[PDB]
Amino acid sequence: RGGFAWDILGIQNNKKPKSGLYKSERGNFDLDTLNSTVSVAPGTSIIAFDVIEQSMPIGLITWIGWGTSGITEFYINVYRCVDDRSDPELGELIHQSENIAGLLAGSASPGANMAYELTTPIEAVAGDLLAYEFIAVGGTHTMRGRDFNLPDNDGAPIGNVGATRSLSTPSLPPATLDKADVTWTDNVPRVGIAVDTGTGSDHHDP
Amino acid sequence: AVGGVLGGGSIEETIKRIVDAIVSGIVGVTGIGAGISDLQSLIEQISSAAARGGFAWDILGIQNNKKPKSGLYKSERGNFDLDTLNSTVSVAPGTSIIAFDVI
Amino acid sequence: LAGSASPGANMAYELTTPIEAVAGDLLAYEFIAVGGTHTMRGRDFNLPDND
Amino acid sequence: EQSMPIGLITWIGWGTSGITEFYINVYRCVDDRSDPELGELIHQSENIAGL
Repeated sequence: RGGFAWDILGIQNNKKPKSGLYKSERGNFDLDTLNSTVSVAPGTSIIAFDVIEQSMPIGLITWIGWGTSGITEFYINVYRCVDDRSDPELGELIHQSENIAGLLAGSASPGANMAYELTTPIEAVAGDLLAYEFIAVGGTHTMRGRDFNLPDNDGAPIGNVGATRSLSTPSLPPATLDKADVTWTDNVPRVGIAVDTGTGSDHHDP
Repeated sequence: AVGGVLGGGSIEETIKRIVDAIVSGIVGVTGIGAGISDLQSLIEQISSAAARGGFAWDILGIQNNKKPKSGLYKSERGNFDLDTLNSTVSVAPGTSIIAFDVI
Repeated sequence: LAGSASPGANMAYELTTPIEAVAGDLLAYEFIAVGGTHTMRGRDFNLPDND
Repeated sequence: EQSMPIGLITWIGWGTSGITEFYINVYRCVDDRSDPELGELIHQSENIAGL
């Protein structure tokens, strides 16, 4: 019975369509709460926090958006956060993308589904607070999101449901980010994460 | 020639009964003709499944893996998610208000 | 309680001793006040009563 | 999300004129896109019009 209990905890392909149409896609939030939009204007970047509920190899990041014009050197960055408010660091870098500017689509309010396969997966454990960063140069891209009207928090590990950085150097993300060099924010993009494009990749021990 | 123990007529019957009983508890069907190689093999399979039951219980004991959309504190849960908030209700004199939740 | 009337402030209450909630338990949280009208963020559902 | 015996199906709705029959059907879907098939019929209801 313990062996079967451990196998049920290893099902990755049991996530509801409201969270992402792929079998294994999680959201930072679900598609059913979408309300309005956020935009990636050069010299600023939008940061979305999430907590990994179940350990997984993250292999496919996804979002809904529009604005496949003016862009060169679009980048995704991922970093792993400090568990405590009081610490002067916010988090340590885990992933840099290559330039993904060619992957982008969409020209109207319904947007387009778009995706990024990590050329090697990232191992995230249960309870891990990740931060997803979106960066672009030339024009501005747009992402479906939530007008997430909330008060800033003075005690919890993260000050508000996302953040934004006034970044100077889009070609080079810091190895580390501080509590000080980032600003807490309400309007956040939906960020999706999946194991891979297809059914399978549930672990089943021999 | 040596008299047995625990029901065995001989020490050969005693040891065979002990080994056959352990293997019959692991495999579930009562049987005979087990060896000490079965004893090691089948105890290694239980030990592995039991250790995985321990790891399963550890995962079910994580309190600290709730998304910030449910509350910014790493343990917070709540009766609704923050991304479905709309409008308000007022706690006011003479009429208290009740929120239900399931744990 | 939070010293503003803007659209939100974060309020918190540590129990002097925890309460032992159990899986599948159904709990009710009641809120009471005197001398004013505390406004809580919530949801209006437009939901019918179930019998 | 979790294995269960499905036993009761719910909705919130309105409409009670003209309708001579209502049917709910349940299908088990193929776990892939690129094959020709959507899914296999699990369940056909009796006429649900009384509900």
